[PDB]
Amino acid sequence: STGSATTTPIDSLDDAYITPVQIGTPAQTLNLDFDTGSSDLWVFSSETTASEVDGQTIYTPSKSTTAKLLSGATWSISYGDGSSSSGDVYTDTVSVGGLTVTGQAVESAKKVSSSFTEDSTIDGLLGLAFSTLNTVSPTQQKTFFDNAKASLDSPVFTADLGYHAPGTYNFGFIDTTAYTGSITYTAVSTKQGFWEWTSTGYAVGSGTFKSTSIDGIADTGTTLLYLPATVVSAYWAQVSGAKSSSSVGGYVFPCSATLPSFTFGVGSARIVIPGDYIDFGPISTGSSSCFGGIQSSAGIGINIFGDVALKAAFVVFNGATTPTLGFASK
Ligand SMILES: NCc1ccc(C(F)(F)F)cc1
Repeated sequence: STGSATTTPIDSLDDAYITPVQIGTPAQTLNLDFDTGSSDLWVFSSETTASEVDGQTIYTPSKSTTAKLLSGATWSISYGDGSSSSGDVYTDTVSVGGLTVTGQAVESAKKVSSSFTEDSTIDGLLGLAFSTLNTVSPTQQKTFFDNAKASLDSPVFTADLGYHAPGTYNFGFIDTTAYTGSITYTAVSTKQGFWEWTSTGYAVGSGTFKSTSIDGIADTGTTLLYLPATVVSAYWAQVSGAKSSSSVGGYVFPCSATLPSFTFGVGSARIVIPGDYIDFGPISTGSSSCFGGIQSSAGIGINIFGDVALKAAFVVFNGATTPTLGFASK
């Protein structure tokens, strides 16, 4: 079997992408953020503290005939930006784009951080990293992808994120009309539970390609591209007037500047990120300083190939017994 679902930016800057997901019987449709950097499926629910909910659609397990409380199970998660949420666990039926899994763990948020509360467009997260990162205790739970794997035609899913436009998440097949050229596959390490891979180098604008190994993760749940300080400094040095700002918390640049592209290596292939993808607009309404889409990973401890990078490519998440990541131009 297969599934296919459209994913849509939540705002004009592509800060995140939401995909409709059907939970329960009869279906309750929630807009979830598909996150290849985490492994929990959690949703705002009828159990979320009422002051912590500001316009989100909530999952109501009492109205689902297929929902079963997973007795004793709890979950607690903290993201790399300091966001947090926690609660109890139901199992229910979950469908994405026609692909249905029965008995999927659905983690009902009793408490959510203020970050999620103030984002009315995101009803929850659907984690697509490896199940070793799932936070359910004492019985760790499997991701949606892991539960769907056996019934999928191929154990893959693909991310085709759009630039200021809708895109597609496909499960179980590779749409050969969605990319140009060939797909370049590269090895994945699962040792930290992420889709972790090694980029073969980079180039700034039309400069020479620097061959150098950049270890990092493929993370649809992270907006920006976080790379080592040396790479980020070489990028921003090509933008007139760019500087790292302590009060803003990263590199900013004059909104009047035009940005060079950024190229990253995948084995022998090259993925080019257009300079327009790196513009995240004014740091405040009316400001002439704009925020950069490429920032240093120094404070984070891991390099993150977020949406800025992934939306320049067609990306295959191959969950075969030896997992790989495939990249193609599009
Ligand atoms: N989008 C999920 C996510 C967020 C942060 C991290 C960090 F910071 F731990 F690398 C990993 C994964």
